Amino acid sequence: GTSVKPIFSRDMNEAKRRVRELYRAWYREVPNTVHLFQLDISVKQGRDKVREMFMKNAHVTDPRVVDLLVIKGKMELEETINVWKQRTHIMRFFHETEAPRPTDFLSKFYVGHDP
Amino acid sequence: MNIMLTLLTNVTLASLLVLIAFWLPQLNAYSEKTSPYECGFDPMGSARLPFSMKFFLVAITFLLFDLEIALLLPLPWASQTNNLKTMLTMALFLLILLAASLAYEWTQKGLEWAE
Amino acid sequence: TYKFVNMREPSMDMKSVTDRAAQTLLWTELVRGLGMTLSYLFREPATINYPFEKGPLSPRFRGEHALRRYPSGEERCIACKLCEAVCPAQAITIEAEPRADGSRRTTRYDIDMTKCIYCGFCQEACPVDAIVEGPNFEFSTETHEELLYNKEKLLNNGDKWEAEIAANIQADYLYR
Amino acid sequence: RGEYVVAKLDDLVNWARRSSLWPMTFGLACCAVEMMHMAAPRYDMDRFGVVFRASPRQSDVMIVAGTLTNKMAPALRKVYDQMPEPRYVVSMGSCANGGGYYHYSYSVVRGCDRIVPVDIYVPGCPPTAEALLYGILQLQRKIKREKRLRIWYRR
Amino acid sequence: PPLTLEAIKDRVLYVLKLYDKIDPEKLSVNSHFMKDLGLDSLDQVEIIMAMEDEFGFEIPDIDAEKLMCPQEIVDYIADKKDVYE
Ligand code: SF4
Ligand code: SF4
Ligand code: SF4
Repeated sequence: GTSVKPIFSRDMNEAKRRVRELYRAWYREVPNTVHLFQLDISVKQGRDKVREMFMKNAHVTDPRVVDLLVIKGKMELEETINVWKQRTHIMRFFHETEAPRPTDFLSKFYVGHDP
Repeated sequence: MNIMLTLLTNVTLASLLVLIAFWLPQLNAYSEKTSPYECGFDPMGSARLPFSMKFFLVAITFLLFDLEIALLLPLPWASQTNNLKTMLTMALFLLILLAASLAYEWTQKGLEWAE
Repeated sequence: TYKFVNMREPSMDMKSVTDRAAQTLLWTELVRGLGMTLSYLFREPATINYPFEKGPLSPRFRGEHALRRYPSGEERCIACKLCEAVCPAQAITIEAEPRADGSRRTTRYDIDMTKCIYCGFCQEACPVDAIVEGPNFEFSTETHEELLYNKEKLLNNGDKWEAEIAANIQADYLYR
Repeated sequence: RGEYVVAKLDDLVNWARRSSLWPMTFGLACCAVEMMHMAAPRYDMDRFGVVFRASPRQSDVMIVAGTLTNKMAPALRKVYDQMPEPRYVVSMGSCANGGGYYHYSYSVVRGCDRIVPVDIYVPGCPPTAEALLYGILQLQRKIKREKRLRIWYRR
Repeated sequence: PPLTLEAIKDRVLYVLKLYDKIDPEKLSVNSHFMKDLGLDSLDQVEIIMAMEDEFGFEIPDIDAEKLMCPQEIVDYIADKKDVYE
């Protein structure tokens, strides 16, 4: 039809409200994650990572996409809180082993054919 | 005193077996090697897991039964008295009281490992 | 039709109740279990003295792969790639070209034995009985790399095991 | 010279270590049942001193019997780390060797040797209990030829 | 005794100038977090936490978004804890 049914939010403000609640929960969880998993990172580093994960999806305008992103974020938060994830899973947001990939045209031209 | 020499020898040889056992092998230890074993993951400390009133109640009931057993141990010499009817009456009295303690614990829930 | 497995009520007379009380207090079924274990202690064990004795197999047994030849010494593989097409694990890699004498022969024939599932589909697909699964099953290696077989490796396997491979095939080809 | 005594001591310790190879039951998939068939009376791995062991703290060899998935690899590496030394890893079956039937899957690690160092690669899908027993005896012969004390004497 | 209005204002001030993106010199009584201090609503959500750990109670989403100027936080805290100087 012309319109569609919502997941939870009937509007963008409702989606923003749930996004803010999820962001709050993640921000408070970060110190407990750092302590419990015995991560070698700082709480500032973990909270900046949470913010940067949230900022990846800032361009989303569809309230249903925002709702599904919130659902997946709450799922990830519950995997982190219940210690279903291991330390390796928490540390996968930080691609510490992957080398810094090139970004400018010249270095990409030097190393291969990929655009 | 022979018994003291025997105890000294037993303790000394056990400690010597410790010393060979706990110093002779070649070692190479890292952090993840000596991590507490939890079937492939990390254990949760939680907060004072060893609880439940039943573990304490069995200890207390064993203590009281052990006290009555302490009262029963002189029995082999007690049968060497001329006044055997009094001694038999008192020994059977103590055993009826042991049986009564067991029965009272039994009937009033007591010995049960409840929900 | 069906049957009940636990639909028997115990008898409630003097003799049966006393039977069950004696079973309770004298541990008679525990004694039956002890008797069964004691009877097994005096039975000849089913253990075989490996490696001096070996487990019994059949001519159909699917073990290590091999590439075979004609009695002339010419290879059987004519690089049709049917085995590579049918391989469920994509364990077979083949490259071919005309040989200097004009023959249609492989220049690459690899089997990733760590990709292989040892299903025997390759020897079914083969129209000339070139690729087979041989009888060998004791070829464990100390490194991962020795299990990535070459055309030379598979041909040497064929030359190594052809004497018994051919006997197995003669034993079972009338079923194929 | 004094290298004869060191060689004899190495021989003694390596005979004692291969005569009591206590493995850890890492049964992930179909390869687990052929390994308990090598356990069964017909092959009787206990007759070689190879006992049915328990928690990695008393295990000398890890047998990776089955597919290792991405979800499962951290646990395998954890228990490998928790093994006291000397410790060995036997990769049993195509899945543990190099991925096998599931080599091209999104959720399967292609060979346990990406996670742990592997001493023996037992091929087959599954390897027969006799093939696994051959791998175990081959591991025993690997231990027989170690020269740890002779390496130390020439340091 | 119930902390008075300035006893709320100074706490808000301190926890606001602890925040990195907020400059102390640009921070005033009515320095609206978004347009004046150049913040996001995630930054506002973050500072609202810093108003929860100090003042004790919990500010819910329905009205925590309404707290834009540093004076508005002061008024909300005064209202919530029955504070009338
Ligand atoms: S036995 Fe099966 S998996 Fe192995 S190479 Fe042949 S077709 Fe492929
Ligand atoms: S081995 Fe057989 S099936 Fe495979 S390419 Fe050669 S002829 Fe064809
Ligand atoms: S190698 Fe074959 S038998 Fe062993 S676990 Fe993998 S699929 Fe199963």
